[PDB]
Amino acid sequence: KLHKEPATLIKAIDGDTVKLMYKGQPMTFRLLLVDTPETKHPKKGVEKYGPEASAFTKKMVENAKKIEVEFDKGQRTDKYGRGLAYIYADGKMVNEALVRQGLAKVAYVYKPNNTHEQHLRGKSEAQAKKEKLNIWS
Ligand SMILES: Cc1cn([C@H]2C[C@H](OP(=O)(O)O)[C@@H](COP(=O)(O)O)O2)c(=O)[nH]c1=O
Ligand SMILES: [Ca+2]
Repeated sequence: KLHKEPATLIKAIDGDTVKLMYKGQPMTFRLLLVDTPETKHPKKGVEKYGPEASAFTKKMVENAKKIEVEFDKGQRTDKYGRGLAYIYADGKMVNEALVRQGLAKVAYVYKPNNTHEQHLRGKSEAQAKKEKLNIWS
């Protein structure tokens, strides 16, 4: 029952937050189930691998032919008005790619928006951990 819908990139902001045109409306999207390191907020500062995660997401969405968003089963926006979705760049989930590279942690799992939680934890993050990649080094 989850389905992918088209969207158009407006601009990548950091590793886990991107602005997209979705159904004619400009919106900020925040990637479900992950957290890339901080690059903007003063209380946190530039966290290690924050710049790298931002560069990674920007490259991925900017070089994509097709961007798709897939909402989960619960809330579609968070308290800041950001769309909560799994985002796909030519069919590759950016959320998963970041976790697989050790550039993001599985975080903020709020049910019922947890459909891909087991794959992201058990496969992608577990593998990044085993390889000691980037945040896991
Ligand atoms: C990913 C995600 C984040 N959030 C909220 C939790 C955090 O709130 P707080 O600002 O109160 O800590 C914040 C983390 O996002 P950032 O990583 O963009 O800061 O966004 C949700 O409410 N739902 C989600 O699914
Ligand atoms: Ca973040």
